[PDB]
Amino acid sequence: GVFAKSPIKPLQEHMDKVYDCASLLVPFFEATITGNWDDAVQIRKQISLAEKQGDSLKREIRLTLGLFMPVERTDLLELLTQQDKIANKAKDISGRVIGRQLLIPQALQVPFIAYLQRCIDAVGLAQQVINELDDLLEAGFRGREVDFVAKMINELDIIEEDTDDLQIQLRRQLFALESELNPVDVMFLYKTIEWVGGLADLAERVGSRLELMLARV
Amino acid sequence: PIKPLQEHMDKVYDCASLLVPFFEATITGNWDDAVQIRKQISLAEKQGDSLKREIRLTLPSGLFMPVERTDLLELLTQQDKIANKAKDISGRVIGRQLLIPQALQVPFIAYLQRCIDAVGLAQQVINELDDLLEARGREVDFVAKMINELDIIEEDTDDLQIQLRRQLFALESELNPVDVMFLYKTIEWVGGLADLAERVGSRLELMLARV
Amino acid sequence: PIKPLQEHMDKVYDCASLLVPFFEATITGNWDDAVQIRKQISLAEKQGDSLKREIRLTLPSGLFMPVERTDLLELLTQQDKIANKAKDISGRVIGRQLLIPQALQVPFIAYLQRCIDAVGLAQQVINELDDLLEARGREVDFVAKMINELDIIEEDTDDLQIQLRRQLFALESELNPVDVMFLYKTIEWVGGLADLAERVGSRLELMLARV
Amino acid sequence: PIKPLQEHMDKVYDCASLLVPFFEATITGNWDDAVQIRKQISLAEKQGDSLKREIRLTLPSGLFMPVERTDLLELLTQQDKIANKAKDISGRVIGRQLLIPQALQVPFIAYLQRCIDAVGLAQQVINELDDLLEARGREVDFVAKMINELDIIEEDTDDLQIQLRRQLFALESELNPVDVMFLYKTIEWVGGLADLAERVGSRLELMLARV
Amino acid sequence: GVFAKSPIKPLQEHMDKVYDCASLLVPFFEATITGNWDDAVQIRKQISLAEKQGDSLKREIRLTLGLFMPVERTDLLELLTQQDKIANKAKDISGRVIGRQLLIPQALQVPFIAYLQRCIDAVGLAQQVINELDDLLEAGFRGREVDFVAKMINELDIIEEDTDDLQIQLRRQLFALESELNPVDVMFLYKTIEWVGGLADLAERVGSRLELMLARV
Amino acid sequence: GVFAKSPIKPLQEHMDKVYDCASLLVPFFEATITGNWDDAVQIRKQISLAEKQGDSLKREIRLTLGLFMPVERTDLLELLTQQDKIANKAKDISGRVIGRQLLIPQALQVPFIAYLQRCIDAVGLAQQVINELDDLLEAGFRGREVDFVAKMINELDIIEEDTDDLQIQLRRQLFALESELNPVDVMFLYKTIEWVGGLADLAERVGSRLELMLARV
Ligand SMILES: [Cl-]
Ligand SMILES: [Cl-]
Ligand SMILES: [Cl-]
Ligand SMILES: [Cl-]
Ligand SMILES: [Cl-]
Ligand SMILES: [Cl-]
Repeated sequence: GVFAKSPIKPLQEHMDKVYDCASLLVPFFEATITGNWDDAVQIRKQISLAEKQGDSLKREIRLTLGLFMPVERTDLLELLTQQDKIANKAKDISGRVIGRQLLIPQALQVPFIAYLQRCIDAVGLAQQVINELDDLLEAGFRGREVDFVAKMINELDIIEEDTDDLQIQLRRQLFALESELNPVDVMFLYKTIEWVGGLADLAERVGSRLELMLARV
Repeated sequence: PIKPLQEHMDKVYDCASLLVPFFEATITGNWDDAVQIRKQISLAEKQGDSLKREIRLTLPSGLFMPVERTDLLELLTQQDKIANKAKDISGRVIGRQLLIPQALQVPFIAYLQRCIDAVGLAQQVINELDDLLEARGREVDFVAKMINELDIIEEDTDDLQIQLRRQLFALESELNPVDVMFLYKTIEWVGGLADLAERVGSRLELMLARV
Repeated sequence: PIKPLQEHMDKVYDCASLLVPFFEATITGNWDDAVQIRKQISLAEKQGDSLKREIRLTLPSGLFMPVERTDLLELLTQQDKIANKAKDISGRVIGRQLLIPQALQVPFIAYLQRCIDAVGLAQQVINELDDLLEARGREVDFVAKMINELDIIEEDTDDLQIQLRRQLFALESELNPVDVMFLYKTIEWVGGLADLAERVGSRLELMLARV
Repeated sequence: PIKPLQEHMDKVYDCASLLVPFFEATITGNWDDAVQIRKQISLAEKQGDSLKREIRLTLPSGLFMPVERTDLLELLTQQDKIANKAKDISGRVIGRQLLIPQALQVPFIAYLQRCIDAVGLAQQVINELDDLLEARGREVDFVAKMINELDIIEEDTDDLQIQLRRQLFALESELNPVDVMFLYKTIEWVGGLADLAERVGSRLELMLARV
Repeated sequence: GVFAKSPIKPLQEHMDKVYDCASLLVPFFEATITGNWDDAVQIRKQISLAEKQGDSLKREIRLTLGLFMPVERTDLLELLTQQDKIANKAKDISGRVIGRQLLIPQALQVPFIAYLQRCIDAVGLAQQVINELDDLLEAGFRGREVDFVAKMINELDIIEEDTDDLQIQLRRQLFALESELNPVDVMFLYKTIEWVGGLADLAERVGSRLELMLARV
Repeated sequence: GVFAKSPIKPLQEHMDKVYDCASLLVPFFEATITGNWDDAVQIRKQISLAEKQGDSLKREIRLTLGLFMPVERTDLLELLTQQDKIANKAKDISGRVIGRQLLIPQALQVPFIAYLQRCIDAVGLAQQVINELDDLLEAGFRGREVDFVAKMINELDIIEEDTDDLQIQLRRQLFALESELNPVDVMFLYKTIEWVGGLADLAERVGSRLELMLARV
């Protein structure tokens, strides 16, 4: 028996774990880049642990989600589903990299890390908006919802512009290097870039679900 | 979200409650004071109506909310009827300078108070509702309790109502027939306060069944 | 899901139906028997109330369901009023030992029976409802039929009610004025059984319009 | 979607409005004409009932729609009660050849007209509703206005009702007690036209709170 | 202050812009095929402009979407989301082609353009059904909805059959040519075919959303 | 005029057809592995037939889906949509294999068939839960729903663990063989593995939809 909590709290705790999980991809890739595969394997164990922890929070929620409630149970589940995908993506990406001992070519290392970080920043915005949501639930009234969405869109546009530029730069550099590499490796590098971008796509879906919830009120 | 409804119910209860000292004044022949108490009843009704107006013009503006706007409006409508009923009853009594016959006085007041008690139960359940909103399965216990408490009040008011009508029946031959009919109407109107309170509980119950 | 409501409606119909032999007893001066029949009426009401309580404390616990929990509760509330009305009417009649004047006796019973018939139609539609639930387009035919059947009953009860009031009016000068008013009230109360039955049909109709 | 409801409300208003010339006929001792006017009242009620039947058998068949089918049905039910009330009142008056005492005649007609005016407000809001449907935030102004207009009508009808009952009370000793009670009942029934109109507004308000 | 408009009108105007955006892929690819990369770049600027314009209409709708209304706000948003993806797909595809100066092999040029056009035709059907929807909203009654859906399915089956045949033909010809090409280019040609097909998949989702809306009434 | 049937029955009959369709992939691949392409073509004709049959059941449902009903029409449609994708996936996969006469390398044959079978088992669980759903609709009460979901999650976790292990093993073996193969073939083998896994992903979505339905009650 604790004090009253938002119906959104368990979702926020899940998002926080997910973000921690995705965040670990930076040091994971940084390890792969210095050639320390033993450390990369240990960081992947941290990713796997965070994903397992998220999965437990997710199970808890699915078997618990309720009487009088200010949001739809189904919207919370749909939100949980998208958040969960982010942690699985991070686990999957890191697994494929360990699996192929995939080395990001020297010339692409700096921009790749910048791109990866900006994609993780998108997850960060998703975390931010899910936390900022208590403010609307605790207070809120016809209108404050519109400002919230407008802000969310402004912040996502900024992140998308940067991630789009970095993704182009990265693909342009890879394209210049193709002739120096094995074609299967080349394809897996493009796939890695795409998978990383998927972290940001998934984060956008989180925000879309929030937006749909706000549009039912 | 329930807070403004609770404030309105409180005002409505205060309005209806004044019927006891109102009637007590008439019974001691204090018509000047009964007129003053009716002024307090009218004021409470007017204040209630203001709270009602504000809720009606605000609720629509509500965003995320744990109960239906429409359920709150329906609840408000039922609550409001109670204050209006108290105002109407008191006005008819002043208008006819209606005298309760001596032998009915004590049981009439006991019956009126028990009908008010029914309004009190409605006030109590609307305030206990925060507990359910602030905190599945608990809704059934809450409804079981409200039903238990209402059954107790209903049994008592039914007995009192029977007793009172039996006594009036015995006296009819000593009274003017129009006066008699107005005495029966007064008993019926007072009973209506309890019927309206029951409706408030029903609306709460429907709200809880939607979750 | 409709089954418990059907069981309750059946009990309610049985309760209201007892008003015919109740009144027939009073009309033959059998006040001891009318008291016994009123005991059966009270018992049916009590049993109905129990079924009501169980539904209210269960419905909330319902999972997947083809009708709204709230519609079932609203239906239950209307059905319950019918038994309560029968209990109330019979109690007032015992209380005043109310005698229907000789010349009104036959038409009064015919009118009461026709009002009961309205309760019977409600019972019939609530039972025919399984057919619609067990099996789009068929809902319109069902409502067209209920309206047709009710129009027939309403026409007959309107005529009887007019006839009965016309006869009482002709007799007023030979009776005590309070007794007269109670005779008009009794006619009105009996008519209310049909009004309540109509409300049961309306709630069914709303349920069907949600689909 | 609101159009058929508007047509029905218009018919209902026409039906209730005929109570003024109906009563005026009785007051000038024109019982043959009052019977003819009651025939017009019955006809309007019958036409209203037909429109009602068609809506009930059609609404269900509706596809995409900006309001709830159930809200429209509930609105229709309340509107219909007004025509039925006018028909019932007029029938009781013919049946008893009820004479309003001379001194109450003018204020009675003023009171009846003001109660009709309440029906008129309902008719007006149901027609202004297209404006809201054809075109967020505007719903609050619409409800604020309806409340303002109703408060004005209610104040006037309350005053008239008080005046009329005060005058009847002063005359009771000169009249037959049953006749007196029927005069009070008539005043109450007429007031009910305004109560029903208020319910029509409430249903509109609930519809607007769902959006 | 104009005359009454359908709640669907702003969605129709967005769909129209989206279709215009996707449509530009034909002349875009036609330019790449004659080897005029300067013109292809200029046509991509037209695609990018149409996507930016759509994005503004989309923002407008998201910050506006309402009182009494014949459809669910959330269904409109979900519809908008799918329509938006079509314009982004067109912008993304054209960007990758400019990025790699991707040349469709001679033998595949004619069938590729036919396939691309038929995929754009699917978008066209989506536009058609969104416009035809006013008819159901303006009139409509239990039943007219079923004929609408049946028609929609018939028309989509026809387009799907053709696009499936063209996609097979195109892949079969590419497969015969693989030995003459660089393997990375080969993979990007298959990807291009897939991305183009995605225009039709997205269009189908638009129709699915409409179908779900009709099923709530 | 038959006896009363669950609103879920037509969906169950569709799922059954879908499962039959996906199931045919085992003998289809087994034929491709013994080198009997004539038989593989005949088995694909059986797959195509099952998909066409499913498509007809689907059309029937879409043009029929109702008065009083214990579930949302829209949830049934959304469920149908996911089930349909499984049959299309099976038809698409088999078509690409016939198209390229794609041979699974000897060393990967046994594990590939095991993996394919376990993915089909996921479809099997989806079929199981859709059939078990009548039990909840026929009886059921606040609470039995939670046990149903908990069971579903337990069973899916088991299948996912196995499919994840088999997928890793299979990719690890392919990675060891890459140097012996044409790079385009290599990419298509990875794609095949991914597409097969997609059968299980689609099956999971079926279960997610069921879970959302149960969460509205
Ligand atoms: Cl790529
Ligand atoms: Cl009485
Ligand atoms: Cl009467
Ligand atoms: Cl009165
Ligand atoms: Cl491909
Ligand atoms: Cl892969």
